[PDB]
Amino acid sequence: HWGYGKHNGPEHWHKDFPIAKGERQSPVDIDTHTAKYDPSLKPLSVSYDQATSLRILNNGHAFNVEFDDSQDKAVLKGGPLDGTYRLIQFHFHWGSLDGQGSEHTVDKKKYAAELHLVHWNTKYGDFGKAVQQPDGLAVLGIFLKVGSAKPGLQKVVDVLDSIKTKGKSADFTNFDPRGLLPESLDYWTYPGSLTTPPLLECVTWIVLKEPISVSSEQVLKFRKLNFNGEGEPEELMVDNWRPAQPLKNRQIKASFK
Ligand SMILES: [Zn+2]
Repeated sequence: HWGYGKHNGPEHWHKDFPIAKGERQSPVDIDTHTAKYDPSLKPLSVSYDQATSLRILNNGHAFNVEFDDSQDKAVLKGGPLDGTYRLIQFHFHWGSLDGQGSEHTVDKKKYAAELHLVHWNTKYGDFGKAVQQPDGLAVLGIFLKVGSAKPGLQKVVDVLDSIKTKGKSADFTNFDPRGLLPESLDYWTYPGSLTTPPLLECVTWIVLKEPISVSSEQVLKFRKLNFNGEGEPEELMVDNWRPAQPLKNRQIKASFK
């Protein structure tokens, strides 16, 4: 099945998911001189105070933190969105070395990792129907550079040991996603897709201009995870990012001058 190896990585994905070569694929590079400020954009509203995290899981590709979405407890609205989107899970993409790991880039600059908070449009009722609509999902992407440690990331780092291999999960309650945001909520936005198969075109991306910093010690622990299952030959979970795709007919908008 797909993955990030030589034989089943991103340049093979199109054979099983032809949308890989579609018109609205992600990630892309953000060319800051071709992006345009849009005064019509509103400030993002992140309301995560009643978030209820439930579990963390290694899915062989990656680790996801899952949240209860059976109600409007942790939502995103405003920004370029119409309506309310509920938080369902977050996960990261990272590299084997600090000079790579992000999926988006800025002026071709790569960051060490990138966090994706995934949300779906509650007009559609459940996540499964959201992924059949052009405005079904919203993903908030945050870059990570290596520097100072991020206190709010430490509880995640500390449970990784227990979901080392594919299929392992651990109870992960009362984690507050607010500890992962940067100081500013200025952003870029563009219509795209999920970045792992099935690659569905259902996403309004909101990529925050300010990165968060993590320590070298924190990122190191993500690289000790495994793509394989328990009792199989060890393959470290590193470089699980997809290379930038063609912008094609799309415009990137910025919320800031
Ligand atoms: Zn992602």
